Amino acid sequence: LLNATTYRDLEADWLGHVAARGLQPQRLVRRYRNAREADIAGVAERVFDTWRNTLRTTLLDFAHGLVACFAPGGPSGPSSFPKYIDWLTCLGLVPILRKRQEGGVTQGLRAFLKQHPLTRQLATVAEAAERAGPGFFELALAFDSTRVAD
Amino acid sequence: PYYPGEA
Amino acid sequence: PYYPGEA
Repeated sequence: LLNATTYRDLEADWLGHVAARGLQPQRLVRRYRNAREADIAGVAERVFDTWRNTLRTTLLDFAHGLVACFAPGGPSGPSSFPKYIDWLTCLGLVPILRKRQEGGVTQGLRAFLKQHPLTRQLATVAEAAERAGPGFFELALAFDSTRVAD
Repeated sequence: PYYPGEA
Repeated sequence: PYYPGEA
């Protein structure tokens, strides 16, 4: 998810935030009208810190939203991991069975992504999700297709 | 104004 | 601009 992002959209979003506040450098310096550069620099730094923290928490929330779809498939259902480990511990073999089809994980991914609002809210997240989506769908198909025999 | 994670 | 790892 993080790797998908790009600089231009992030800069555009930061500029949009500044414009929405109306707190542009020229207006702020014209407002204060003093040469105490350290104070204005600290004010700007704290503004950017607020924006950065909000972005961090937003992205964390979305990322946790994505992870929940895959996690339940690992421990149980097709491709269960403890079954693999006990297969290894008993014989060293691991019989597998395969069919290509779309199942629960792909449906969950499809439902989650098309509804989520952060895609509309942030262009950066929109592009990142659009780029990362296909890989998520391939990985979900990988989860759903394979089964470890009983 | 606007913020990146608000409704 | 441009960057090494961007698509």
